[PDB]
Amino acid sequence: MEGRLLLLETPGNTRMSLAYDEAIYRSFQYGDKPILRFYRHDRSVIIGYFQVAEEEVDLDYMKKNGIMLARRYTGGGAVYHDLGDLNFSVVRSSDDMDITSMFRTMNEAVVNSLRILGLDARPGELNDVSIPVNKKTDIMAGEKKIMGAAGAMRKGAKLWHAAMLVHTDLDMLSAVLKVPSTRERVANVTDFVDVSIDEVRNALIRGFSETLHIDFREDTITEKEESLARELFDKKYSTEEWNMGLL
Ligand SMILES: Nc1ncnc2c1ncn2[C@@H]1O[C@H](COP(=O)(O)OP(=O)(O)OP(=O)(O)O)[C@@H](O)[C@H]1O
Ligand SMILES: [Mg+2]
Repeated sequence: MEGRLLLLETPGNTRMSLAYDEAIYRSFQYGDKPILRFYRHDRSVIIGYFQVAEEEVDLDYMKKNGIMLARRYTGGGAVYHDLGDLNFSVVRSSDDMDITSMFRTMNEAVVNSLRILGLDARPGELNDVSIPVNKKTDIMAGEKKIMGAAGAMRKGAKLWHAAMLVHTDLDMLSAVLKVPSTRERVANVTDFVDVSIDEVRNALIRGFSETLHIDFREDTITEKEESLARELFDKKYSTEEWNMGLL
């Protein structure tokens, strides 16, 4: 019932940030304390594990506006992040491989969280990874998408991470990601309520704590975890074969 709240970031370096995630996920052993990580990324585009960089983004537009190109451990679509986006991930013990339940429980915690801020949201309905919005892995505010999520599961452990749009540049996001309006399909938490990043963070902290019945206490990353992260970074996340999609 005791948990770890990690306010671990790496702005300026999206690739190292993703490395931390896989690091806390891979070092984790069945029975450890649940982990809740909050973090942000500066202007960058993150694609899923099975994606092909040159199939969702124009490497040129990103070379022009200084958008970092990073690829994550989990599948799913391509997203645009900037400091207006509040990313967070949960790592806990797992006794099965049921993906549907993880997303259902996590989305439940997020809904309870935004309620606290007076924002009534709901999870998407469709079971289609290809469609941009209204997926069961998304959280909707009315008809607009405000949060996207992906995850992975292995024997004894599961990972779930999300990206919520608090005050992100919805135009820019639309411009960088190819789909085929999108702009008209997403929205920021602040379109509904005037709240800061921390307020949304503190809201989610209570939400996940109350929903999951886990007392998350601010903690720091461990040497073991930090080492593995540097490891994952140096040998994968900081390489082109991985970020392009060849590794
Ligand atoms: N920072 C963001 N947070 C939430 N949704 C976003 C963000 N940036 C863009 N989007 C919208 O969310 C979509 C994310 O891709 P997709 O719908 O395939 O799954 P996802 O699970 O939300 O991806 P993530 O898990 O967001 O990489 C984009 O195509 C876009 O329409
Ligand atoms: Mg999603």
